[PDB]
Amino acid sequence: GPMRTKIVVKVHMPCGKSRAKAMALAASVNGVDSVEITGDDKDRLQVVGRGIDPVRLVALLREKCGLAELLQVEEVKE
Amino acid sequence: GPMRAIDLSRERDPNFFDNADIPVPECFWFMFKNNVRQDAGTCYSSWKMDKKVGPNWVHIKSDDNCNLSGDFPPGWIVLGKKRPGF
Ligand SMILES: [Cl-]
Ligand SMILES: [Cl-]
Repeated sequence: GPMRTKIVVKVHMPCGKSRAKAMALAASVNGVDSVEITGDDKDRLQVVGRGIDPVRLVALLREKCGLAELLQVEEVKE
Repeated sequence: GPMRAIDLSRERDPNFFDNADIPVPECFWFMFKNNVRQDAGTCYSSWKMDKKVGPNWVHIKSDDNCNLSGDFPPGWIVLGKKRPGF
C-alpha cells in the first residue's frame, strides 16, 4: 500500500493541557493516522500517517505551542 | 581503560513506544555530544531516516545490523544497535 511515515517532533508542551492541544492539532492534520506522546520529559509527539508534509506539521505546531522542532522523519519500512 | 568512551552495551534503552499499526523497528539509536548522551530512539534496519543532530539535519542510513552512516557535525555522533529479539 501507500508509503507511510513516522515523524517525531519536539514540542513545547510542559503539562497535560498543553499536550492535549498539541495532540488535537496533530490529529486533525490530513494524513495523520496516530499521535502518541513519548520522551522522558513527555515533550515529543510521535505521529504516523500518509503523505504528511513534516515541515507544515511543525509550522502548525509552532504557531500553536510556541516551539516545535523536527527530530526524526522515517518512512515506514513495510 | 575503558577502551571505549561510548559503549552501547552499557547504555540504558531509549524512552520509546512501538506503534501498534506499523512494523516494530529493529534498531535503537543513541546520539552523543562530546560523549554525553543527548537523545535515543528507534529506527529500522536496512533502511534510512532523516534526523536532527545538534544544529544539523542529517540523512542517516542503516545496514542490516543497525550500523549507521551519516555526516555528523563536530563532537556529535549517532550510533545504532540491534534490539533484542531481532
Ligand atoms: Cl524544525
Ligand atoms: Cl512499531
